[PDB]
Amino acid sequence: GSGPPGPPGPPGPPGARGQAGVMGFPGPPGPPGPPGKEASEQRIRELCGGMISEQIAQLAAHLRKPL
Amino acid sequence: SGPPGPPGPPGPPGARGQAGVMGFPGPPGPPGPPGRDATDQHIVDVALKMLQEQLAEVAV
Amino acid sequence: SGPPGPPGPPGPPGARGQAGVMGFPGPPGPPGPPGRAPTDQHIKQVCMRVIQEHFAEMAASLKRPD
Repeated sequence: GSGPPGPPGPPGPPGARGQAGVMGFPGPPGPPGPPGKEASEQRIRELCGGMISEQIAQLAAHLRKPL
Repeated sequence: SGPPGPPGPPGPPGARGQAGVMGFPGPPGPPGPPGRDATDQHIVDVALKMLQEQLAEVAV
Repeated sequence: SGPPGPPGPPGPPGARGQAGVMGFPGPPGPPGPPGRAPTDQHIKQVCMRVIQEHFAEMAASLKRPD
């Protein structure tokens, strides 16, 4: 009379691809900046030469004044 | 003499999907700390040196 | 005595893939800004402070009792 059920169907389609990965970790902090350069002795002498000389001269005159 | 059979049982499930794509590369790290500022000591040392030099030059 | 049935329908889709791997770590940050160097004006200010702070030594070098 009535027929056997057919053979099993074809395998299903492969599943959907997984979700994208999470973003990577941030990098480490950069190295410290270089130290500030110190002024040379010649530069300091040039800038302060007259100042020191004037201060000494004024003081010298003041301390050897007569009343 | 009879009617044909039913459609067969549904097929087996498909394989697992391939793994997800790799994530975005991480951002660059923060900038490093600022370098040390030049202290006043190197200026003090020279200023003291000049003071002694010029005071001695008044002594002579 | 009846003919066999047609083959069944396509099966289920598979389970979704596992999540992707985390991305590469980022590169190191840039180096910090340099330390500041003294200006000409700052140098003069320091020098004037030193003169004031050692004004006593200066006076002593030029004038003492007797």
